[PDB]
Amino acid sequence: TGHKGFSYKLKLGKKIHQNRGVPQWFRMKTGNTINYNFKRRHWNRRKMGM
Amino acid sequence: GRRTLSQRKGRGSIFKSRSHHKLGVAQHRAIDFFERHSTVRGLVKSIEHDPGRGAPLARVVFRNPRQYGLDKELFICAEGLYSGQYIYCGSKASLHIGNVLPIGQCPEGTVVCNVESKPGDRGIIARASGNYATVISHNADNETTRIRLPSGAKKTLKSNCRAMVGIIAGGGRTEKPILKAGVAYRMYKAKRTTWPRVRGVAMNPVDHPHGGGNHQHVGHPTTLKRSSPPGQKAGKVAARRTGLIR
Amino acid sequence: PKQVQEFKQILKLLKSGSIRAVRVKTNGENTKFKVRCAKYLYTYICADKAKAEELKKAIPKDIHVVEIAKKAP
Amino acid sequence: AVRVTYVRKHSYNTKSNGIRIVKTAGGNMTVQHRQKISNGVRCGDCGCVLAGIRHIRPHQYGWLGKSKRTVTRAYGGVKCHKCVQKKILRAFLINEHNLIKLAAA
Amino acid sequence: TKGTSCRGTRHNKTHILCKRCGKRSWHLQKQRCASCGYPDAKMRQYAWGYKALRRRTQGTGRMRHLKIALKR
Amino acid sequence: RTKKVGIVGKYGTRYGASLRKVIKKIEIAQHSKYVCPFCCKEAVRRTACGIWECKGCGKQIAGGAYTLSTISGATVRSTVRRLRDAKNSQ
RNA sequence: UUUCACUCAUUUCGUUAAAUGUUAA
RNA sequence: AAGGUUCCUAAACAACAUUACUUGGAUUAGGGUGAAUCGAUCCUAAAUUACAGAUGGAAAUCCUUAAGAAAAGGAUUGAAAGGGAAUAAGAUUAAUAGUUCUUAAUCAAGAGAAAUGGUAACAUAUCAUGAACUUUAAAAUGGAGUGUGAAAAUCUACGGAAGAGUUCUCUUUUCUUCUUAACAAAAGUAAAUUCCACUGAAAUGAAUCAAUCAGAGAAGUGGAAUUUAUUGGCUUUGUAAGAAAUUCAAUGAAUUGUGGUAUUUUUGCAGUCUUCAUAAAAAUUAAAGGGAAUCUUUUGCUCGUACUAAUAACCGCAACAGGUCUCCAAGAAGCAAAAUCUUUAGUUAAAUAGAAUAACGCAGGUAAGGGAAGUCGGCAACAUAGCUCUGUAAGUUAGCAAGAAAGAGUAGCUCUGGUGAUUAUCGAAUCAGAACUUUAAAGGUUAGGGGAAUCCGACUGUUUAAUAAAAACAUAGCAUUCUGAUAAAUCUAAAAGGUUCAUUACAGAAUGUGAUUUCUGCCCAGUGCUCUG
RNA sequence: GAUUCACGCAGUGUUAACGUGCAAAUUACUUGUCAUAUUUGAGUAUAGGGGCGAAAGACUCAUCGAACUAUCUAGUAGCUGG
Repeated sequence: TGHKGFSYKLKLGKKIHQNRGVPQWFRMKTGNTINYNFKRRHWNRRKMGM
Repeated sequence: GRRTLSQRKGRGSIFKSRSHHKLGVAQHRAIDFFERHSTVRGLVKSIEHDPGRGAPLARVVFRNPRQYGLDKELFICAEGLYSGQYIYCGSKASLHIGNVLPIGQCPEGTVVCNVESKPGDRGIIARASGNYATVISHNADNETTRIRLPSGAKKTLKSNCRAMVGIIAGGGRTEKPILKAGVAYRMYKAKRTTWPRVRGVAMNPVDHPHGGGNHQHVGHPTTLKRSSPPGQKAGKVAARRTGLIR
Repeated sequence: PKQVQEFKQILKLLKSGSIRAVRVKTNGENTKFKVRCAKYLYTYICADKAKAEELKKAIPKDIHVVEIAKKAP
Repeated sequence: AVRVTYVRKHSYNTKSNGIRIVKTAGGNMTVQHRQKISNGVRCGDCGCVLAGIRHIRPHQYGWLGKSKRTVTRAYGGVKCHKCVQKKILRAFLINEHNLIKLAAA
Repeated sequence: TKGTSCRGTRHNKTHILCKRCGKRSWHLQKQRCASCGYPDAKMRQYAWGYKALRRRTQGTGRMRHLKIALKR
Repeated sequence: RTKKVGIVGKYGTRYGASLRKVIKKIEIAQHSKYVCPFCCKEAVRRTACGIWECKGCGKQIAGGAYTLSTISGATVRSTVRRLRDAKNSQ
């Protein structure tokens, strides 16, 4: 909604912050298997349910 | 089976009273010395319509006889009261319509209303529209007087029980035939949830004891003992008689 | 905004110490003396040039005077 | 015709959500928030709308000048002129009758 | 119309985020949390819900202070 | 205009001849003006069930549901007056 | 044991626990 | 509301949008949400929840001011649609704006023996003292229908200024612009209602579309007050032309009258009708009765604010023909917010196309002569269809049937007449009539098939979400039973517990039949119920 | 709680379309209805032998002649399959 509580808005912003991929430098580490973030979601694919 | 509609009525769900626009509790004022051994005077400021009841309510205003201010009361109108009328409440009050007198001071044959079953309990009997109770006799030996209730039953009360002399306003309300189901719908605007009543024989055996089979009928006598449990007590209870009266 | 009706008020207004700024607007048919005070913007519609020049001598010299014409500043 | 939009976030034709469409520079129309219609004062006895007092909101009476929120008379804001003449006659006549009937009849 | 058509008006939340357990289980009208049993002082745990015990209990979190004490 | 159905022609033809007859007497008496006991004017009109207001006189009177004064409410007033006089005299 | 009389537990009420009872004037 | 970055821009097209995509609500990286005045925050509604108390083996339940050494009087929560102190116009960004900028305002909290006028209704840039206590009013109150004041939109009359379109056939022509805020002022001037003074009405008058009113005083004359989207309603004024719009020149120049006895919308006002319906409370504000006491300036904190709001941003597994509450609303024609076409705005893509033009299909059609012979059955389709005038039966609860049935008229053009205002000028769509012409006229679109009977339900209404919409349920009406409130019905394990009940027999609870008319016959053995025994 | 049209709404008929659908109940025409027993948003109350029901055993999250979910529980099976 346009209207939201302060605490709810911050939890909205964190969900935005956590929707990012692996940085390239982290992918070059020795013995690295973390290439893709499997916790990712998109607004039209899965609803975060909050 | 299920719990019948009479069982569901005692739970205080949607069957609660629709009393939001009501004016308030209509009763006499609290007893005191000035009512026991004097007369207080009240002024009928206005006559109002209390939703859900057939009689008008008078917004009587008294004066505080021990402190400074007003005692805004709420009486049930006796027929003939008008705005600006003075009404006197006490043991020495005159026998006029609208005055509040202890039932011992009324002569035998007096027509009263809003009588107290017990002294100081602020009105019990004869409160519907056009109703009244007559004084039958006095008994100064035990300070009790006999009155005749609107149902015809005779009741003996204490001689100091208060009452309002006269007839409750709004008489003849139920003689006008409702013509439409819509009109009956508006009748219960400020009442409980009861109106559209489905016949038990139209129900199913789970819902009601009358819930019938291939023909709409009852099957068993509809006159039942008083001791029947809630759930099977449906129909006529402790019926001393049945059929059309002669 | 308030309007000053005759000449006596505006001079007393000008000599009063609550003034802040003065802007003079020259229209095709009149001249308006908008005195910018602390609270309101008093104006005086004038049509006689001689009375306007009298008014123009009445403004204290320290006050910033704005001259407004067909081109806004 | 120019069609308009609600300026505030209320979107229902509620009593407090009254709007007026007025014209502005260039032919554009803007939306104003108009004020509810209030009632005046009534005589404490006869319930008649008193003359000489405006019908505005309760708080705006505080902004009005001291003389514009009442009438210069006995009870002057709570009773009509008729409501007061009855009060004066009742006080004088009843006291006079209480003076002759009792109190050295 | 008990299927596709009836789901058009589902735009009123029943449960919102709780404050003690952090899950979307705070019933608004009931004013209680269905998971951690908020208002209630004791955390809501049932012996028939053996899995719900292992999902949130001691040792499933940071153990900020207890880890020092037990090692002590 | 109408032969006999005067005020109950608004009910059309859908409530029964007898019921439309009974409701006619009540609806005429409920909507008529009565003589106002304090100023003797035909100015009393009903405002609610049991509340009557003198239009040109500024009085509110409690009365019957549809008539200003009921038959039972008039005999009771007469009876009390007889009782009060008898009590006041010995 | 039954029929009585009282109130003191007990019930049902009312108020701002606002003149109850008995003398006195 | 719900979604949550989907918003804007740039790079890029591996995957996804039933072909493709240089496009994207898709990938990657940045940017973006500014409030003293809008909301939340404050108040209370239905309702909700605490300490103590009561109840329970227990978990816990009840009570919400009654039980309390608690709280002048009663605790917590409960509305982004109820109540509520105070802001507008223009400009600005790739994106935010009653929030930023310019200009112009408002509000709250602070700082620097006590007044006149008017006969009266009542009136005076702060003025002109007014405590405790009490009262009144406001906040704060249904709906329908009719009349009308004002504003806006559309249409139109007179006079124009600027630009644009048409022009070998005409057209002094057709089209666009000509505007103005919050807050205040008071040149001029309205409608309606209520009061005041003089006077005293009959030969009764005054008035409305309707009403309605008068010796508790009409009509008349003269006054006072309130309402009419901020001050004071409209024109007008300040703000304010310096803005904005339309042109012109290459930043600078021009104009920005006055009206309408027309339609719609909005917002008020006045009475009328209707209810066995009477259609919220508090925070907060003002006044009154009483007489105790003796202009300048500062500050205005916390949170929301981007975007969609749907034939692609919400819910249905999705870019699903399903579902989802609102605000603003042009022309034609018409009774009509109908069907059909168009202007401002939006879009030409919304699960791919090209060629051929077989059968059988889905959607829309027509048809000679006959006209239901088809079929369980006129199922489907055909047919009637607007308005005016004439005419209209049996039956009936006398209200209806009834738009019964049935018949005639209707176009175009040129004319004629009726219905008013101001005192000759001005104006309104509406009705009636007459010559002439033709392809003989409601029909492009929208647009009743009708009649004679029988059965059931009296009627309006409701019903098996997803095979039953009905004769079933409800209904008003009729009838029966119990109960005097410490009761009847009835919820709970218990309870100073709960519901009808803010109630009191014209009431509360439990049942059967189902409007009206006419009538409800005999039976108390059997089983119930009851007895004042 | 009169007769009709419109915005809307329902679901009488075609027992039309579709029936591995646009759709786990929708589409087209036809029909009915379209303000007072009216339509509708939010808040609020009622919960499992319970609620709610103008009454169809109807509705109570695609689940109702007794919801959903977990434990007893690998319930028992003279019956069927391997």
